[PDB]
Amino acid sequence: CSFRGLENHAMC
Amino acid sequence: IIGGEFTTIENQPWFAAIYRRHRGGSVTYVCGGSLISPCWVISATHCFIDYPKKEDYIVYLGRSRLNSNTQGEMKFEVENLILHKDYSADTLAHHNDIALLKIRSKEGRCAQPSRTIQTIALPSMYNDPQFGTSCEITGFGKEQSTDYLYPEQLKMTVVKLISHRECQQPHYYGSEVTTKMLCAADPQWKTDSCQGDSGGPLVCSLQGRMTLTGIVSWGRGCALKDKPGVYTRVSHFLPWIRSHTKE
Repeated sequence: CSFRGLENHAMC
Repeated sequence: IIGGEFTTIENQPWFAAIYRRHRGGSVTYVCGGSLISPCWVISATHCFIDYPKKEDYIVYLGRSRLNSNTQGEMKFEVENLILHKDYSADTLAHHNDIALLKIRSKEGRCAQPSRTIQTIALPSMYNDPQFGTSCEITGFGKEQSTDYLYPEQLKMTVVKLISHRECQQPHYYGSEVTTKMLCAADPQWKTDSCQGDSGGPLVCSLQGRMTLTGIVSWGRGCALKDKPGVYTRVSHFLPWIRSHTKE
């Protein structure tokens, strides 16, 4: 969730 | 952007700043994008896949600062949010990580080119710079992996393209990287894109023209040894872009 690829993701 | 330098929108006038409005009314930054025609911004599907409703988003052009207005900026609603139907997510490594936002102001207008608002050229099909070429990346993403805040001022840096041969090595990313992706990194791993840079431009000079070679997509951490940034390879998606920009 701190990586590029997971921006604006519900699980984060 | 880890390392690199502060900049303003005049140095990347196709850069689009994409925000989401919450229940609430509170607006948060989502991702970067690139203006490829007056009415079209290109970005990454992963930025939107969990909240695919067009009405949730605000796009700015001509903006140099994250949470303050830039003189001359333009604000847009998203008339259409187009995600790639073959998008797929591993635990890291997104396939077909490419999206189109059709932009329209409250007055029903698209982007008006100015000193701070310009389009970026798409590459020719299957025409990319040779590995080792220096390219630029731009965004509002974290300056350190451990940061809580995004920088208030736009940043850019330079990274070098890495061959699929080198990136597919087990001690790099192995099978996670495909020929529809481009790896890019600093030789000392000291500068990179990071969280919040997703969707933004990887720009290379190709036959003397500034070209949207890549879209920030994914990576393990930021500015880590043997862990490059991974970018959607725009030159492998021209038919998808061509068809969907007619919508």
